[PDB]
Amino acid sequence: SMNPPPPETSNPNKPKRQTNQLQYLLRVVLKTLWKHQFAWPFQQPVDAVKLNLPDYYKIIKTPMDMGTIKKRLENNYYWNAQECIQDFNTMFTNCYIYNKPGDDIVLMAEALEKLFLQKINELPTEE
Ligand SMILES: CCOc1cc(C(=O)N2CCC(N3CCN(C)CC3)CC2)ccc1Nc1ncc2c(n1)N(C1CCCC1)c1ccccc1C(=O)N2C
Ligand SMILES: CCOc1cc(C(=O)N2CCC(N3CCN(C)CC3)CC2)ccc1Nc1ncc2c(n1)N(C1CCCC1)c1ccccc1C(=O)N2C
Ligand SMILES: CCOc1cc(C(=O)N2CCC(N3CCN(C)CC3)CC2)ccc1Nc1ncc2c(n1)N(C1CCCC1)c1ccccc1C(=O)N2C
Repeated sequence: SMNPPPPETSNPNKPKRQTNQLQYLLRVVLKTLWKHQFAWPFQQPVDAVKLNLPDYYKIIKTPMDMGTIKKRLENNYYWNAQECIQDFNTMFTNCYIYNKPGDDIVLMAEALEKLFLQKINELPTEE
């Protein structure tokens, strides 16, 4: 049918702060996941029209992708790291909800999720 608009990435009304955990999410976590061999399906919103997936946004009501996460980090959209971590987790969960277990895209998401969790384990202390 029609794609929804992409998620909001800037909000001038939200308060802003720069923290070492948010800097780490952008400069280490997002950077490492972006370069992974399986990252390319997750680098932009699902274009359900072009990909012939008419029921995608009937099922997935909280879409998320790493292009949006990158922009949110750049625009200081997040006040804390947990908000950004939730967005990565939403991205993976959407893939698991929509696709059959064991599909190619699920294996790709599972590999990215494993790497993501390894990097979140090394999240620096707030300081
Ligand atoms: C920016 C580029 O975008 C994409 C491009 C191409 C592409 O090169 N061609 C080539 C082969 C084509 N033929 C048609 C006949 N056919 C039986 C075989 C394939 C299709 C179009 C494919 C998928 C893309 N983009 C995507 N974005 C999120 C997802 C996503 N694909 N996959 C795929 C990525 C690789 C494995 C699955 C999903 C596919 C279906 C449902 C959900 C999801 C999903 O969850 N995600 C996250
Ligand atoms: C947009 C759709 O995308 C793909 C679809 C399918 C597919 O049949 N499903 C998967 C989705 C299934 N749903 C899941 C949700 N549920 C509710 C309903 C059921 C239905 C059927 C397979 C591969 C895809 N996407 C792809 N994108 C680039 C590549 C690519 N496949 N191929 C294959 C395309 C055909 C030959 C090989 C590659 C495979 C391995 C390595 C590289 C490449 C490669 O080079 N390219 C360019
Ligand atoms: C070197 C092996 O290679 C692959 C193997 C297999 C595989 O299990 N077979 C196939 C061979 C079978 N023999 C052959 C004859 N013999 C006598 C008996 C056994 C056994 C079973 C699947 C995909 C492969 N190769 C791949 N190359 C890039 C990509 C890629 N798969 N994935 C998948 C890998 C895991 C996650 C998804 C992609 C899939 C769809 C779209 C894009 C991409 C993508 O982005 N990349 C980077």
